[PDB]
Amino acid sequence: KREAQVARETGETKIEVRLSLDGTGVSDVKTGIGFLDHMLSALAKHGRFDLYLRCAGDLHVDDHHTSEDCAIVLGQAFRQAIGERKGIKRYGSAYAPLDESLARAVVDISSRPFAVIDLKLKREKIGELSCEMIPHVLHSFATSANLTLHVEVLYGANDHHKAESAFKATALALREAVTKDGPADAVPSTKGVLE
Amino acid sequence: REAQVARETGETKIEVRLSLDGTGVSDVKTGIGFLDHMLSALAKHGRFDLYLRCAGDLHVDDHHTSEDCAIVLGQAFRQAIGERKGIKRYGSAYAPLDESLARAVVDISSRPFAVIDLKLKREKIGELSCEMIPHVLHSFATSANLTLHVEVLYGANDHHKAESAFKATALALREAVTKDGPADAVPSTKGVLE
Amino acid sequence: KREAQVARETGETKIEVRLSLDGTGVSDVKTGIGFLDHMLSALAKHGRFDLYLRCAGDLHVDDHHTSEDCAIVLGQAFRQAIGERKGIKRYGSAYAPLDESLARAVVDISSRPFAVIDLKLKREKIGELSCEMIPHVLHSFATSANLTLHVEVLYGANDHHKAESAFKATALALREAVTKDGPADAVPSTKGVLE
Amino acid sequence: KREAQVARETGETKIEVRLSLDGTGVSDVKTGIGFLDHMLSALAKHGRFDLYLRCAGDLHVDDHHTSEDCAIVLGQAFRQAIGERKGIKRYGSAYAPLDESLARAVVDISSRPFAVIDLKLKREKIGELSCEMIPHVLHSFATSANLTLHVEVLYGANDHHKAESAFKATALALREAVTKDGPADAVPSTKGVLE
Amino acid sequence: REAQVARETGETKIEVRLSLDGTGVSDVKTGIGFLDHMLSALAKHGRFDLYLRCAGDLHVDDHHTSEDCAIVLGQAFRQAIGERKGIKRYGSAYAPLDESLARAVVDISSRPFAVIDLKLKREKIGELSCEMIPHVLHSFATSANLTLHVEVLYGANDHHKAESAFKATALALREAVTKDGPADAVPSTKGVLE
Amino acid sequence: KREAQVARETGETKIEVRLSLDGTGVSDVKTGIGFLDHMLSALAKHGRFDLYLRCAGDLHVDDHHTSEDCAIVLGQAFRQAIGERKGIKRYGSAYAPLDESLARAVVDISSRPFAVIDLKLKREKIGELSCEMIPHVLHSFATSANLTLHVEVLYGANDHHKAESAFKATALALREAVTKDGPADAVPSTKGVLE
Ligand SMILES: O=P(O)(O)C[C@H](O)Cn1cncn1
Ligand SMILES: O=P(O)(O)C[C@H](O)Cn1cncn1
Ligand SMILES: O=P(O)(O)C[C@H](O)Cn1cncn1
Ligand SMILES: O=P(O)(O)C[C@H](O)Cn1cncn1
Ligand SMILES: O=P(O)(O)C[C@H](O)Cn1cncn1
Ligand SMILES: O=P(O)(O)C[C@H](O)Cn1cncn1
Ligand SMILES: [Mg+2]
Ligand SMILES: [Mn+2]
Ligand SMILES: [Mn+2]
Ligand SMILES: [Mn+2]
Ligand SMILES: [Mn+2]
Ligand SMILES: [Mn+2]
Ligand SMILES: [Mn+2]
Ligand SMILES: [Mn+2]
Ligand SMILES: [Mn+2]
Ligand SMILES: [Mn+2]
Ligand SMILES: [Mn+2]
Ligand SMILES: [Mn+2]
Ligand SMILES: [Mn+2]
Repeated sequence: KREAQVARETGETKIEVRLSLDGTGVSDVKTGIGFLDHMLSALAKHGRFDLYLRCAGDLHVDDHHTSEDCAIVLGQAFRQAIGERKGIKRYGSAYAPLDESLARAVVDISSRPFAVIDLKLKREKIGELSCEMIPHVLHSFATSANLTLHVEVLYGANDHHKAESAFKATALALREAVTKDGPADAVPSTKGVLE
Repeated sequence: REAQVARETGETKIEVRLSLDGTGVSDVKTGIGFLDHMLSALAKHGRFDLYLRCAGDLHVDDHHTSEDCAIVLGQAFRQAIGERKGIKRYGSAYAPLDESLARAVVDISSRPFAVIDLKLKREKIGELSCEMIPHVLHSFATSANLTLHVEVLYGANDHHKAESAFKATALALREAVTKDGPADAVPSTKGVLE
Repeated sequence: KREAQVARETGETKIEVRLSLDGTGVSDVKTGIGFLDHMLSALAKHGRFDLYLRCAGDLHVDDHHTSEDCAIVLGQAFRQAIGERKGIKRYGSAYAPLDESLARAVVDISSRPFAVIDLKLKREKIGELSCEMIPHVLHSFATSANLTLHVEVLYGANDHHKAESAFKATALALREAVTKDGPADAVPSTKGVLE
Repeated sequence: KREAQVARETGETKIEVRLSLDGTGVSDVKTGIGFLDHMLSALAKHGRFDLYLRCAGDLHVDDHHTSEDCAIVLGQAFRQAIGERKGIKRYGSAYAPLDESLARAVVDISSRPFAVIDLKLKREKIGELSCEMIPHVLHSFATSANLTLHVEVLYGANDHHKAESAFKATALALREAVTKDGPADAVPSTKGVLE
Repeated sequence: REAQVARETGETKIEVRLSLDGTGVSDVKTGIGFLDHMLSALAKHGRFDLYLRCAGDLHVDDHHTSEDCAIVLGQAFRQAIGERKGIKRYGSAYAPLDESLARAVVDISSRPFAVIDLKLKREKIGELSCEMIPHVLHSFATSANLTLHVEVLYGANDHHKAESAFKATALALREAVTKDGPADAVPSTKGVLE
Repeated sequence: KREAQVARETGETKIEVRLSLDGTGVSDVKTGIGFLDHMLSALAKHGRFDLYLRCAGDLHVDDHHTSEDCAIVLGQAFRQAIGERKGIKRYGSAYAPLDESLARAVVDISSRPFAVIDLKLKREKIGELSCEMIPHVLHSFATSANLTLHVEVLYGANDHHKAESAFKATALALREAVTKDGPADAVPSTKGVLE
């Protein structure tokens, strides 16, 4: 019932996403970048979202337009799947480790696009995904989802652990934030409106 | 789980009605608009129902009003919980507002204590002095007879910092007073929460 | 009910534990060290675990082999009680204070033994339990339980408050992580296996 | 005969290892990552182990799951091959240089999984093996082998020399630790048990 | 290669029997359990057989007991070696215990000397004062008439540090006293090891 | 028998060396510099080498050409005495103290000439051997022996003790490295060649 399909095409990328918020965690993601597929796969699995994604992008240039545009379209789908912002918890937070790494994510379904991202990534790339694109993906996702997202890797020593723990924490926090809670028609805001 | 408290001194005359198992509605008139907004947010995100009126000595400053509102609110919270059994006891939450992020942690401990760190930079937000904001939280915690930790981890806008703090506090309080497990269990290894 | 009984003996210690994860918080714990007893009693109480433990140890040497071996056996019991790692939340986190002290624990039922522990204890002992054994207990528990455990005392000033807040937080995080959630046969991992 | 065959399958990797502790140094290792194959070949050669390894892994993501899971299975095979922990030296240590680099490894067949690893690598990758995975390999090996491993690169200027000197030292130290020494049934522990 | 030594003062009364070519068995009763554990580890990992009893002045503190036990143990070790010929002379080893790592280096030199650095942080381990731990190793080396270097390179648990140090010492002593090469050869360019 | 003789003459020095690797520690060394004789005598004794050496050198200039050329000739002799690099341990390491001084030596019979030497000598001369010539002797030995040598004085306070502990440690490491071990035809390298 809470789902969305979004298609988007530019000169750089051509993307389709299908998203169900009330899923079982199944993913079929092919961005053209394996490590990004793994991160979005983790996001779906731990968020209990169902996610289908295809991207034909300009990887001959670099991984940037693909990664950013996948995040944009994912964010748009999440926004649409949420629907009217009523009857939900609105706020979610979670910690997820991976071995020595620990990450925290905090989500506010605010209708104010904003993100604060600090992943402490040390390397240049994880597989074929540039580390600089990893915060960019979370920022672009948050702004297109029209929500407020804070993600911090508190510490760690392995960048795959850092990134993955961040996606896992993000997934758990998003899941909590969009959970139905209390009266179905209550807007969870003192101003009575979440656009 | 509702309580009504009335309290009058030479500085302030206050009435509060608080229900723990509400829908978030509030009617809060402290005399200070920003404080009203903070307690409205507390009620909204705690799913508490809160009525509050204060006739206070604002011609002096905002201090006695804000503190006493916190004192009476805390007394009402303590009373509304009633016997400290069958509840989660511990709650914690994060709430942002844009660039600011706050955490609140609550222990329904019967030991009044607060650790508050809001990183507010300004002198006032509207007519509420920034120094009164941690004082409100501390006074609330002590009169509620509980342990409260509130940290603004970072931010750049004092309205965002303060409001994120009240939202996080609301969420943690809601969790801590949630009924969970056997109704008669005291959630303490010492068997007593006074 | 998810329960386990474990008996272990070496030349240093002879220990028996019985643990139920789906308990009411009852404990009957006698390790030979009162403060360790109190910490394990707080663990069971706030975890809603039921815990029986006896240790006949070598306290004439010091508190080390007793404390460590109690953690090993408790960890083994926890691992065995969880049984097949399916149908559970897998991730838990919690904060617990005690007056001026605040602790955070994060749990990942990962089948990867790992612990990151930072308790900020200033004393040599609390009662008859050496402070250096308190992180060792958490690390040994985590590794024998085959899970990932992160425990941090953020701040405080009383070592009994710090240690107890740590065990309380740990309890609450373990309780969340082992809570049944979603389809009973789902393995909460993108790799489909948690051994 | 001190030998083992171990197989392991997840959604990320499918691996088989065959190992003899009392070998001549022969290796047939194909992880999918040439530099890792070279390190493991070195380990077998200088440890006088015989090692066969095959991994079908998710290298399209990155080198992490392959490398980690190869180390996990290798460690498990080591644990099994040692068998009952009696009649062996238990402790091993060795230094190995490669030109300007010098490494030390220390092994304790302890039945307590722990590793302390400090390789001082400066690069992002050596061949297709990410440098961050090299400590992760040694740590995962040690924990799966249920032993205590300390490896330090003391100094050096070339990461291939640093990593290779570390595997060489590890090989020599492991060879020493599992060498039969003294009465066949003596347990090398004051507590009389090494599980 | 066995020796028996008995020593009595107004502080302590000690008997030791030590065999170098043992299986690692021990019966050590110093009156201090953690010291017993360390000397048991020493015997076990050195493949020495060690008997020790001490009736000491533990009402004062652990010092005279611990020191005199090390003194007598060292004297026994010196005597058990006998004429310093046909041995390796030099020994070294590392031993960890979990996060801690120690190194010991032995030279059967007939020059009493020790360099000890265990990085212990606590005041006591059980009833053995941490400051007595290096003193034990030093007093052992001087009475054994040898050169001993023991370093805890790093660690975080003092029982692990001390225990790793005794294990490494044991392994190094075992190597140093191992028979190797012609039985009459003195392992010194000066042709004498007194 | 693993023995060699080398005779070498330049306008600066005239040297004859005879070396046996499988000796009893006997030496007869006359370099012209007593302290250097004492160091090479210690090396022979603790390596269980037999060594004869005579140098007629330009001591009226300084100790340099003598000390370096003795090291060169000795290294050449060591290389010839080893012969085919097969059937040996290849790697050796050792610590030797002398009173307050402690030194570590590590040897790799690598066929790659390289030395890393750090003796921490404070004086100008020990007897008639200039302190700067002591690391020069070790480096020139290693490079002429065609092997990798690392020697460190970890600490100390007496330069005779530091130097002598260094030569003792070197001797012990060299003895271990050239010890016969395993099949006599095996080449102890993954590349199958030690030239
Ligand atoms: O978070 P909201 O939109 O529910 C209500 C806030 O009062 C709005 N706000 C935005 N900046 C400061 N306050
Ligand atoms: O948190 P409680 O009151 O349930 C039990 C604690 O053991 C009491 N305590 C308070 N300071 C130290 N311990
Ligand atoms: O957390 P898991 O085992 O469910 C899946 C991870 O992808 C495995 N992993 C372990 N290190 C890096 N990734
Ligand atoms: O190393 P072991 O297990 O042979 C004997 C040790 O006494 C056990 N131990 C583990 N931590 C402190 N001691
Ligand atoms: O180690 P030794 O006694 O075999 C021979 C040394 O040369 C003696 N010495 C002691 N200080 C300096 N040299
Ligand atoms: O140490 P070797 O020559 O047995 C084999 C090495 O792989 C060769 N090498 C030299 N530099 C890097 N590797
Ligand atoms: Mg010749
Ligand atoms: Mn961009
Ligand atoms: Mn992964
Ligand atoms: Mn006041
Ligand atoms: Mn506002
Ligand atoms: Mn221990
Ligand atoms: Mn307590
Ligand atoms: Mn990993
Ligand atoms: Mn190489
Ligand atoms: Mn003394
Ligand atoms: Mn011990
Ligand atoms: Mn020169
Ligand atoms: Mn000398």
